[PDB]
Amino acid sequence: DCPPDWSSYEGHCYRFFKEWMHWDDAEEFCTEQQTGAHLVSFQSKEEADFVRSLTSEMLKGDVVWIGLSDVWNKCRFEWTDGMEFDYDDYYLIAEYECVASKPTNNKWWIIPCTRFKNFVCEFQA
Amino acid sequence: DCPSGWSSYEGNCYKFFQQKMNWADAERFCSEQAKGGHLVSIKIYSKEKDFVGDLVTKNIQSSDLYAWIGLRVENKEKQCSSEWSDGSSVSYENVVERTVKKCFALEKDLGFVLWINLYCAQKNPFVCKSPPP
Amino acid sequence: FYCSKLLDLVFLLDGSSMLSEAEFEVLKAFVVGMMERLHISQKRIRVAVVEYHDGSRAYLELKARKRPSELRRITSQIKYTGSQVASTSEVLKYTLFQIFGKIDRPEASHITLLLTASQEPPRMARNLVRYVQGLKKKKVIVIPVGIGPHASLKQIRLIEKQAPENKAFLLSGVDELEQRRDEIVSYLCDLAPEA
Repeated sequence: DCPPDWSSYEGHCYRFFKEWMHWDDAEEFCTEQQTGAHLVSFQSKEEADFVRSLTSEMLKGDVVWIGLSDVWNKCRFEWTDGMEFDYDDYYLIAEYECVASKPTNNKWWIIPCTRFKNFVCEFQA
Repeated sequence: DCPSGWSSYEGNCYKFFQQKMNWADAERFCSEQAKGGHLVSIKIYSKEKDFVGDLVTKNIQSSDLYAWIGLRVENKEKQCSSEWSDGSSVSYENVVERTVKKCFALEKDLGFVLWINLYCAQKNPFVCKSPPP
Repeated sequence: FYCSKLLDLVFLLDGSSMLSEAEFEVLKAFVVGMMERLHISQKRIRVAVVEYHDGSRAYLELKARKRPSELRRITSQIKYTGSQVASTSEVLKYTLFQIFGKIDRPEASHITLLLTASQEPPRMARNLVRYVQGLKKKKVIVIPVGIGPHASLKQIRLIEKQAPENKAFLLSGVDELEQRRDEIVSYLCDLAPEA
């Protein structure tokens, strides 16, 4: 059973934090609440909609941090001229952006991870 | 030698174009300006960067922030994180297609030598590259 | 060994908690030992000493009148704060925009010896390149010195790649520093003018 201030759903526990930190602080903050916790992850749309009801006391047009980070440096690149290159030489080539959700329309925003957002944590045991 | 306009570096011809276009459009335009030409390609930390860096700094003018280069995210999904922070696989997604940044451009600061991925649909000037004709 | 050139030498000490208070003193010690091999003078070698965390604590500025023994004294007493974090990109922006905000000694070299014993988050290391490149455009050489394991090997590599002068030195820990002096010192001296 989910701790106080946590709403259950298909086995897990969630919680909307009105804290204002960056993706990293966000992710780490979650892990330091209940073992196994992380930023929220949306498997199906139903899950999303369920996390949406928890994020209602928030403004219209804002976004909450979700469990996805550094989405550009995980990519595989290539040049038009087909030039060769060793990925080790491309350590921080792209921006360090993470994903934020807009509960209203559940649209994911890929923004810089240095931005302060409200967030949602999750865990099941 | 290099065709009038195109500058030469280590046996190749580079050229700056003010004409702001999107990523693919600037690429096509390069593979139509010479045989075997595309958006410039940079050896991450080679003196070639300084060349193209200065290459643009001199030619580009006023206040343009970016200049496209021939490097993009090959991935076709809208983002490249295949797992959530909890280890769970990334299947379901909703990425807002306009925040999708797969196209690399040089940045003005430090004299166009700092890379950055931008929205490919953006209209920016550029640099073309191609071997000797 | 003894170095007497036209140098602007900046010691940047990784004052994080990734170093035990006792280990910090070994760091400080190394900094003081290289100073006895330096001809510290306003016309020869000028040194600044900063302890950085998420911010910068500067215990020594290039322009100073205190005697070099007085200067070596101030660095050996550099208080320990074992900060939670110790951002390398950030203390490089300090150096870029403060120490060398202006270059009053155009005839002299400018070296920042960054002694780092930790690793900063990519959210921040995403600035490492532009600050190292900015210090380059100001004729400021950066020599990263990796003290131990917890030193981001990839982040140290980032600082190097920025220029041929930017050599690095990988060390197992602070003790090894004690024996790396001669090398570092001498390497670092061969890039500065004279007379």
